[PDB]
Amino acid sequence: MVQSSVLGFPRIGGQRELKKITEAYWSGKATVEELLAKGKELREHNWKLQQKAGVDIIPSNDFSYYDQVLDLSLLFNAIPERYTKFDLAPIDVLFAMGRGLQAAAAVDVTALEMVKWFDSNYHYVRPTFSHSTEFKLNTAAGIKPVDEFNEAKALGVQTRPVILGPVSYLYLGKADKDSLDLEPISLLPKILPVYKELLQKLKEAGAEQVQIDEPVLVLDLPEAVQSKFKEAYDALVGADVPELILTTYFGDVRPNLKAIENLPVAGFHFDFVRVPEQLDEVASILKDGQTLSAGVVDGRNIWKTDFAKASAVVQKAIEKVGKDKVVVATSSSLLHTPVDLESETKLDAVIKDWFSFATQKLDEVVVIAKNVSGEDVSKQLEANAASIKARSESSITNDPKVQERLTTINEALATRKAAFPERLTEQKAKYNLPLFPTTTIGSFPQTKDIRINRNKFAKGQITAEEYEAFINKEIETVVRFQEEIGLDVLVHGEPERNDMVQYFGEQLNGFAFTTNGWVQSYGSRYVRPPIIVGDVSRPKAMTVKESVYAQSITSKPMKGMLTGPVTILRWSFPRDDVSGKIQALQLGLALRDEVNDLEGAGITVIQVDEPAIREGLPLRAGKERSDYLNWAAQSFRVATSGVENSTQIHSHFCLDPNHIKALDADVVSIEIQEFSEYPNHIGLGRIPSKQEFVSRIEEILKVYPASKFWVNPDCGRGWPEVKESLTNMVEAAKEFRAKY
Ligand SMILES: [Zn+2]
Repeated sequence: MVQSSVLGFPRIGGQRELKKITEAYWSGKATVEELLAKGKELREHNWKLQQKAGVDIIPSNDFSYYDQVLDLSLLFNAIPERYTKFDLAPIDVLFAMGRGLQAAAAVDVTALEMVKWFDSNYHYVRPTFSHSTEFKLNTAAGIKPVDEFNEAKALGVQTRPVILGPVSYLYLGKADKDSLDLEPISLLPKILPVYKELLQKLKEAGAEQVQIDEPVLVLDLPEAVQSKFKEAYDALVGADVPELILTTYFGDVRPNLKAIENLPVAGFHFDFVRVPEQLDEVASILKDGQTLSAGVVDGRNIWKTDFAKASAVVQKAIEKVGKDKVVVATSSSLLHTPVDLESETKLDAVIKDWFSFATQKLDEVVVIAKNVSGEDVSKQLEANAASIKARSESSITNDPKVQERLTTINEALATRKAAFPERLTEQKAKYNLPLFPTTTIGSFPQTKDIRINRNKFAKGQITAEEYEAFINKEIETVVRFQEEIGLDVLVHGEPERNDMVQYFGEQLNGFAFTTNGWVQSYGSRYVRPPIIVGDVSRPKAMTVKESVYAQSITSKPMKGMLTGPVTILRWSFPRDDVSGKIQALQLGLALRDEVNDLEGAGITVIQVDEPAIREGLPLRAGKERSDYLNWAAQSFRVATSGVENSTQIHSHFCLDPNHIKALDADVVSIEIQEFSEYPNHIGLGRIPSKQEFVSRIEEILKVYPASKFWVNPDCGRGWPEVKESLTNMVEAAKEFRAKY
C-alpha cells in the first residue's frame, strides 16, 4: 500500500567503473562509444538493482558522467561562449566546462567554478549566466532525461525523472565575468518556458511523475526570492506535463513555508533525518490530494537505519495526512553514500552489522514501507532491532577514560597561558625572526621513488628501517632545498603522508576504515572517508618522529604539521548517536596530546589547519550556526592551548575574521580592515618576480603594520618554478628588510 522511493543512486560503480572509463576517455584510451556503452551498463545495473530490491519509485536522470548540475546547464544552453569555439561535440563541451581545455599554440580554457553542494561533501559545477544567455533545449545533443527515461522503460523499469528545479538552479548559479550586474534569479521568465518544454517531452515519453529538486528552500531566502516558487510552479503545472514532486533535503523548510503553501504541485518531499521536527508544520500545509514523501533513510551517512524509529516517523506523517498520501523515502539522494557494503573484505562482522551503504538502503526503505503498510515483516524488524541493540550495548563505542576527560574541558583548557602581546615577546626572545619572515604552507613535489618504496614497504619487501631511511632522504632533500633559498621557517614536506585525514584516523582509536567505501567528491575524484564508530583517543605520537628528524638536520625552526579536529570530523562519516560537537571535542583532546608531544620533542612551531570549517557551517543563521562557530573554535583551542608562550601556533586558510580571531593562533596565513585592531600576525600569500613581489607588499604596508606581516605563497607546480618563485619571494622579502 505505502510506496517506497529512492531520490538518486550513486553512479560511480561498485568497482569505480565510472572513474576508470571517464579517465580512459579523457586520456584518449577509450572511444566515446566505449564511454557511452559503459554509462548504459551502469544505469541498467543500478535500475535493475533497485527494481530487484522492490523499490516503487526509482529515479532516472540521477546518473552523470561528471555532475548533474552541469548536465542541466548543457541541457538548457547555459554554455558560456568561450567553450563553443573548439568544434567540440556536446559531450566534449560538457567536459570542457567541467574540467577545462588545453590546446596547442596557446589555449588554456579554465573549468567553471567548483562549489560545495550545501553542507554535503559533494561539489557541483556552478551554473554561469550572462546577459546574452539564450536558454533553450539542444535536441541534437540528445535530451538526457528523456533518453534515460526511455532507456529504463525499454528495460521494463518505470522511473521518475529527477531535475533540479528552476528557482534553485538559477539561485545556485552566478553572473559570468561580462555581466557583473546580473542577478541570476532575474532570469526566471527566460528559463521557465524551457523547463515547460522539457516536462512536455518527458510526459509524451511516458513519464507520469517528476522529482523536481528545490533544496534552496532549506536556506535563508530573501522574501523576494520566496515569491518565485508560486510564479514558477503555476507556470509549469498543467495537463500536458507530468505530476511534480517538489523535493527538499538537508534542512528545515519551515521559515519558507508560506512560499510553498499555495502551489499546484502534486506533492512534496522533506528531510526528516536532518529535521524530523518539521513534520507537523509541513504536513499541515498539504492540500487535498498532494502527497508527502517522508525522508527517513539517511542519504549522507552509513549507519543501519533503526526500523522501529524510522517507521514511527512515517506513522506520524500517516496520522496527519492519510496512508494513501505518504511515501517512504531516502532523506536525500544516495549519491552521498558508498555503493555496496558487501564489497568490504576486511571489516569485522560485528562492525559491518552496524552499517548500510547505498545498496542496503534500498532494502531499508522497502521494509519500512511494508511495515507501515501492515505487512508482516516481523523477521526483518527483529533482526534490525537485534543489530541496533548490539551496537548500543557495544564497548568499542564507550571509553570511560575519554568520557572522564571530556568533563575536564573548561575555559582554561581552551585558552593560551597568555594573550598574544605577552606571547609575542617570548617568541621574539626565542626565535629572533627578522622582519618579513618567510615560510611555506604545505607540501612539495614528491619523487616516484616514494610511491614505489611505500608500495614495497606495505608488502614487507623493504624493512621499516629501509623505508624510514628513504623517507628521511626525501625530508633531507626538501630541508636542504629550503635552506639554500633562505626561507626562515621550514617544513619537512610530509613525504610520509598520503592524506590529511586518514593519516591521523589510522592512528586514532574509535575509527573504522573501508576497502571500497568510495563516494563521489567532484567529477572523477572520489573519497573513501574514515568512519568514526566510537569514542576517539590517540594512543601514541602520530607525527613526531618525522618532524624530529627534520628539525635535527637544521638550526632553522621546523614547523610541525597537523589537521584540526573539525576537519577530521567533517571529512569522516560521523557517529549518529552522539553530537558533532562531542566528537569534535574528543578529537581536540586527542590532538592536544599530539601538539604537546611535538612541543616536548622540541618542535615548538606547529601548524594546525582546518580547511573544512566553512563547509560545515549550518545552512541557516541562528542558534545552530552560532553554536557551531563556538564549538569549532573551542575544539581547535582545546588542541592548541597546552603549549608554552614561546611555542608558536600557525593556521592556514583558503572566511569570517571574527571566527579566525577566535582561534587565537599566533600566525595565520590567508589568501584586512577588521584585522587592524588585531595583534596576532598574518601571512599574506605567472612566475612572480622580485619587483612583482615588491609591489604587493608595499600596498599592504599602507594598511597593516610591517611588524605583523609574514611572507608566504598562497597555498601548498614543478621544481624549476618552485625554486625561482620561492627564491624570488625571499629575495623580495629581504629587500623590505633593508629598509629597516
Ligand atoms: Zn590555501
